[PDB]
Amino acid sequence: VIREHNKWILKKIRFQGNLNTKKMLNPGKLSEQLDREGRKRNIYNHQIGTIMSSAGIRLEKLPIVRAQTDTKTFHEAIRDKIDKSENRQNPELHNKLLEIFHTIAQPTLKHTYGEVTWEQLEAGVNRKGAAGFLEKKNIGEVLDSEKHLVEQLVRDLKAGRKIKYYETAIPKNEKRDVSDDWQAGDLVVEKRPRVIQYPEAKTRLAITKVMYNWVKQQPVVIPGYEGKTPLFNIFDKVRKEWDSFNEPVAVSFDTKAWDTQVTSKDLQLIGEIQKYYYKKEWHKFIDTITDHMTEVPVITADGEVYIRNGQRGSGQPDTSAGNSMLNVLTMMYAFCESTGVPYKSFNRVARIHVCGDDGFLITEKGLGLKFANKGMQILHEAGKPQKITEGEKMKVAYRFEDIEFCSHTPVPVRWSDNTSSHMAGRDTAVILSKMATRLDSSGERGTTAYEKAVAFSFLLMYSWNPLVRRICLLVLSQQPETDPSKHATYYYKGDPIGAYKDVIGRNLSELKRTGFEKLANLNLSLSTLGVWTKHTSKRIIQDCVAIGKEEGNWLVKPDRLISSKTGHLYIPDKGFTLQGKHY
Repeated sequence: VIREHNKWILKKIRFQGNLNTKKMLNPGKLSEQLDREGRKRNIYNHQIGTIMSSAGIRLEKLPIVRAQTDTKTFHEAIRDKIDKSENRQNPELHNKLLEIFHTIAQPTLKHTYGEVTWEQLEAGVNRKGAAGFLEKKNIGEVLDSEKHLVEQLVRDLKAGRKIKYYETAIPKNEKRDVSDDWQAGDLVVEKRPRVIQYPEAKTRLAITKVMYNWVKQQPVVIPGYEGKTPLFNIFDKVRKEWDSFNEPVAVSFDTKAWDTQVTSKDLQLIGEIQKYYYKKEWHKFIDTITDHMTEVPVITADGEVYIRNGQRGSGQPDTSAGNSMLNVLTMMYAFCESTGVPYKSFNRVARIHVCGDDGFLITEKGLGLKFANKGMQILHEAGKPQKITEGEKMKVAYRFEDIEFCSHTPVPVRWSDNTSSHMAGRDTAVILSKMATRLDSSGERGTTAYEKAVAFSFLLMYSWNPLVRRICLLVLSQQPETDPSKHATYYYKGDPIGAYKDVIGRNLSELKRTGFEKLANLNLSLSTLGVWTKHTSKRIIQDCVAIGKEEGNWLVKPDRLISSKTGHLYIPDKGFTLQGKHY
C-alpha cells in the first residue's frame, strides 16, 4: 500500500526482499550492488542469472553467503582453529611413516629433481598473487622488477644463510556454501572466514622455483594424488578399482581442520621425502625452509603478530603435495595399524585416493569396516583427529555410487550406443549457486563473452544435469558472433558442442540417460530449500524448444529431449577446448 510516485522503484526489484522488516515495507531487492569502492556492479552473472529467473529459480534462495571478513570475527577464527598446541603423536609414528614411504618411493626419480627455469615457473602463475605485508610488490610485479632478488634468495636458501621468514594471515573473501546449514533450520546469513596464512610473494617464487617438481607434482609421485586429473573421467577409473574387489567398500577420510593439525615432525617427514627426490645440491635449501616452517611468525592483516607452532599455512607452496603425501602416509599407516595388513601389502588389499586432506580408500568389506572402527582412535593418536559424527566410526560406503570425493560423487550416464560411464556430480542447488555467483575477479565486471565461457565450462563438468545443461546451452546460444572469454575455467575454440566431444570424447547429443536415483538425490535441495518451482523444468525446456524449432542448426538441439521436441538435430563443427583460470 505505498504511494504512486513511488511505484517506479518496484519495476526494478528483481528478488524478494531480505530485511525482515516488521513495520516498514521491504518490496524486494535489486540486481545491482555497491562495490567496496563506490562502484555499482552486478551481484550475479546477468545472462545466466536472467535465464535462471525465467523459470521459477529464486537466486535469492541459493545456499550461498559471503564470508565474514571483519577483524572481530577474523580474529575469532584464528583463536578458534589456529591457536592450539602441537598435537601429541605416538612415538615411533614418523619412523613407520617413512618406512611406508619407501614402499611407495619411485627410485627412477630418486635424487633427480632440481631447480627449474623462470619460464616453466611462470606457467599460468597467479600474477595477482597476494604480496606480503612488509612487502610492496606482488607476484608478477615481482617477476618484472625484483626477479633478480628472488634469485639471490634461492641462492641464499641454498647456501642456507639467514632469512626473515614470516607469514601473513588474512580472512578469505569468498562466497560460501550453507547448503547443509539452511537445509536444516539454521538459516545463517554469513559464515566464518577461512584464514589464509601465506609466505611473501618473493619467497613463494624462490620456493616454487626450485621445488616446482614436488610442489606442482609434475611427475605425480603421491599414491592416489588425484588433483591433477580432470573431474570428468575420474570416477571412471575409480569405478574400475571398485569392480575389482569381491564385496567392495569405501572408507572416507575426515580429519578435523587438517592444516591446524600438521605437526612439526610431520613437516620434517615431508622434508625427508623431499630430499629423497631432490639432487643433493638442494638438501640444505629444503632443510633450511623446513626449519623455518616449524615455528612461523605470522602478521595478521590488522597488524597483530603471533608465533605459530608449525601447522600448514594454506598459502605455503608445498601445501597441496605436502598435505596429500602426508595424508596418504598417515591413512595407509592407519589402515595397516587397524587391520593387521603388513605395510608392503597395502596396494594388494586396498586402493587409496587422495586430494589434499580429502580422500578415501577402497577395500573388501571386512578389512574396510575394521579400518572404520579401530580407525578413529589410531588416527587420533597419530595427530590427525577425525570429526565426531554419531556412529563413532569412519564413514563407510557400501555402494560405489555413494563414494564422496573432492566434493563430488559419481553420476550414472548411459550413452547412445548403450554404453555407460560416470561423471562428476554435486547438488544442483550448488552447481547453480556457483554458476550465478562466479564472476571474473581475474578481471572486473561482466560480458556475455565471459558468461559464454562460464556456461561452456559448466557444460564440460555437468552435462549430466539436464537443468544445468539446457541453461548452459541457452547461454551459449547467445551472441554466436562473439568468441568466449579466456578468463573462465575452460573456454572453447571453434564450435562448443564440438569441443565437448574433443574432451568428453563423446557427443553431447549422445548423452542418453542420467541415473534417475542419483539425480533425484542431487535435486532435493532445489525443492527443500525452495530454490525452484514445479514449472521451472517445463519453463526452461520450452525456452529451448522455442529457439530450437526454427529452421536451422541450433546448438540447443544437443539436448536429446529438446531435439526431439523441436524436430531438429544439431550438426557440430569445429571445437577445441582450452584452459583459462582453472586450479
